[PDB]
Amino acid sequence: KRVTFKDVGGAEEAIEELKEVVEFLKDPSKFNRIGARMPKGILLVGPPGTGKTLLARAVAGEANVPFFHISGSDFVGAARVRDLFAQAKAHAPSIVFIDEIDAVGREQTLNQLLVEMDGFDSKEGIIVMAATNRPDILDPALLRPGRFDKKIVVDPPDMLGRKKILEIHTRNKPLAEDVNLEIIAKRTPGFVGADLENLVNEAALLAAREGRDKITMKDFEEAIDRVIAGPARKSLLISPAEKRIIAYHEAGHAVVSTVVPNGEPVHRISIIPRGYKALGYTLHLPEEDKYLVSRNELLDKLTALLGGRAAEEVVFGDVTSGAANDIERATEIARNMVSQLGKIDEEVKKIVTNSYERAKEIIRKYRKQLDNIVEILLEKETIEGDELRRILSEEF
Amino acid sequence: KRVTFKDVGGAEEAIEELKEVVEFLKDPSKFNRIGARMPKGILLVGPPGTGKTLLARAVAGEANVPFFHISGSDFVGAARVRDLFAQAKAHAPSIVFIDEIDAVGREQTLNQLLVEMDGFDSKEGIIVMAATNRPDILDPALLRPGRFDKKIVVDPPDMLGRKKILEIHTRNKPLAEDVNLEIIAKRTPGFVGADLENLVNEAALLAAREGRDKITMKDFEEAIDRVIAGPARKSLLISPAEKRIIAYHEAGHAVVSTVVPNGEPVHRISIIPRGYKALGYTLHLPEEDKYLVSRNELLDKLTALLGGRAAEEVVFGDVTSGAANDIERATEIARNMVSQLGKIDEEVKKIVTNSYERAKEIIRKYRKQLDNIVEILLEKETIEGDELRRILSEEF
Ligand SMILES: Nc1ncnc2c1ncn2[C@@H]1O[C@H](COP(=O)(O)OP(=O)(O)OP(=O)(O)O)[C@@H](O)[C@H]1O
Ligand SMILES: Nc1ncnc2c1ncn2[C@@H]1O[C@H](COP(=O)(O)OP(=O)(O)OP(=O)(O)O)[C@@H](O)[C@H]1O
Ligand SMILES: [Mg+2]
Ligand SMILES: [Mg+2]
Ligand SMILES: [Zn+2]
Ligand SMILES: [Zn+2]
Repeated sequence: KRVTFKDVGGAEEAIEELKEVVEFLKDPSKFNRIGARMPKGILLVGPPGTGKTLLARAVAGEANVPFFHISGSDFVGAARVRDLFAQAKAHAPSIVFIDEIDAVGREQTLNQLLVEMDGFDSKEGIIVMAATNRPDILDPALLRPGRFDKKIVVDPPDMLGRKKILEIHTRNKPLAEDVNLEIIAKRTPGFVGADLENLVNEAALLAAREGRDKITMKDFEEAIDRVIAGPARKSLLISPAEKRIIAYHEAGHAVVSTVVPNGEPVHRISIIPRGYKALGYTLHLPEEDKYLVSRNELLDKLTALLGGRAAEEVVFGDVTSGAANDIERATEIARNMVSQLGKIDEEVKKIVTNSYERAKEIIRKYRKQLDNIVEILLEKETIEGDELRRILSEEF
Repeated sequence: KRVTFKDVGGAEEAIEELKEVVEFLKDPSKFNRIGARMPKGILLVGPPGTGKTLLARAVAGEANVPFFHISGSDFVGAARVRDLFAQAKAHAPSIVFIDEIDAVGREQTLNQLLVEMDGFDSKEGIIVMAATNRPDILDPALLRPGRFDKKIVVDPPDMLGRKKILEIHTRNKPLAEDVNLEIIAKRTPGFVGADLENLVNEAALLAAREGRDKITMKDFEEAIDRVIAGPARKSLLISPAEKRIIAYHEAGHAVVSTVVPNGEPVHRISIIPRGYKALGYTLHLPEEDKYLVSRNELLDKLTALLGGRAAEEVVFGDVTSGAANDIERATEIARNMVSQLGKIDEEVKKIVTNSYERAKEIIRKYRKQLDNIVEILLEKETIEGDELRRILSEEF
């Protein structure tokens, strides 16, 4: 089946980057006449079920061009790669898609792919795309310049994104007048596009088992309970008890960074992760992103990175998986500070311990402001620039 | 012979799930007009003699449709599979049944089955069913989406279920006025539907050997002794001595989980296993079922899982087969906690040992409450929601 950008919801930022590829594929001549050089390969990274293959298919749908694809789980391998690239050259504008590239990047198959990437002319209108959910185990040879040197991140949907996906999959189904798609969206935090599609099918089965010809609000609410438990369960959602712990963790980062003189501005607070760092990806990039290395700005960065872990210990006396990654990142930052700013393992241990104590004292103070932010975050699920600026000014 | 749902006892939950299949088979048009998608295959799992084939036959009995079946123990194989599916297509609504699928899922026969599953149209009213008692040795290719993606569990009967099965097989037999079917049910813990059917035949043989024309209560009691011992024995039952050990094991889980702050609520206690986890099945599912991973809730889960093993050691100084599986599951949970929460084998060993000591101290205390629950469990064999809530409130 053919799909376009109208079948995708909650991927505005990813779709923005992919518009240039469609323009290049529709008319390569406009890029060549001014010496604009397009990348040879593009990589999509994200959690399973977020719609990476759907975006690749929609890109080919928007620009009416052929679509040659292969899957890395099916891996004779060297000969299959040769056939795919030969077919794409016979048709001037085309797309080559490689799904699950982590399962193949056995040594002979990878070598053939490297030879093919260097052997085709980009000015003919040929692009190569790939997708994976384990970007940190890829062979470093694939990420060198001239081969797969562009990355795009696909994120889980938020409240507004979930409601848009539900409308897409119910546009050809009869619904009653008591169905409220916004209430259903508010009750499925943590779901992805694949879980929402399966939920709609379960609600239709409950109505057909009784011979009715319309889906009611009661069918949707009973479907949620059936997909999260039992011998055949498909989805996981965030319970009210787990939501309080997550709200305190996120609010701890914002409070500490707003107090330290060298802290960075805060633009958004949410219950759902958005950034690639928030998803646990390093992307083969250095941790340091500043031209100058100074002691004062490095200590403030360490203290703000431990704010989420300090809030859990002071309010609950617990520790989660997210707080364990924060302490691991801080330990490697303190290791580079000793060698650049002037027995070694004992010095690194002292730097981390001092910063942790500093963050805890800041949490004990201002404890009234931390509680106020959590209450608002538990009823809206997200606060962003303009509304967040006013809130942060009333407090502090 | 034709059978319906009136010939099945003690399978209410399984029968509830199968009602939708009958409705689909009776009129597929009502499902297609609202875009409801039915599964292609259904799998039945349970211990031998629990009535998996009887349910498959009753499903075809309830909805007057053909019934094409084959057995996996009889396995030319590829040609036999082709014939079965071709026959089912010539008749619009039909059922395809594959018994003992574990004996066939040699490589050519399995490949043909995969091709057939993808080649038929579900909207015509065709469903495929299978059964097995070794679900953990099936080929992973059979459980992928679009082929055998729904599972139903069949459980051994309880006291009330055993009495219903006895009435079904004595409805065409002359009985005396001193026969009490409820007393017979109380004296056969551990029997399945196949054992109860054979018991009724033995009682009739004892009456015919004396020329009588009615079965008495004495015939039933002598039949029990004949089927559990001798050169030709058929059944196994739980003796009074083995019942005390099992009662203490089950009560240990409930006492520990009621004390830990993060423990889960207890809804039912019984001598007969009910869940798929209690039957020793993993079903190819991940052990973790929570969105958030925290240290406090993981330690409480480990302690409550070792409560049954702690009660056996403190009261009897023994260990059973069930307690050996609990320690194996706990070891794999502690292995994922080290990698996610921050020489490795030595750390895993310490986590399990600390939790075991915690459970034993809880058992030593509250030992008076543990004894009280065992006495009630030895005279009713099962306690459930409303009656259990009151009992747990009087204690503790
Ligand atoms: N944003 C979305 N809008 C609408 N449907 C979506 C969206 N994201 C996912 N889906 C649904 O998810 C289904 C499966 O998604 P897709 O095949 O793209 O998975 P994926 O992200 O590649 O997963 P994996 O990592 O497991 O391969 C698609 O059929 C589509 O119906
Ligand atoms: N719930 C029940 N009610 C009545 N009879 C039952 C029940 N369960 C089993 N039986 C009796 O058990 C006999 C054998 O059961 P069945 O053929 O369904 O075995 P099964 O569960 O498929 O066993 P296996 O795993 O050994 O193949 C049936 O003839 C039926 O008389
Ligand atoms: Mg995919
Ligand atoms: Mg059988
Ligand atoms: Zn954090
Ligand atoms: Zn146990």
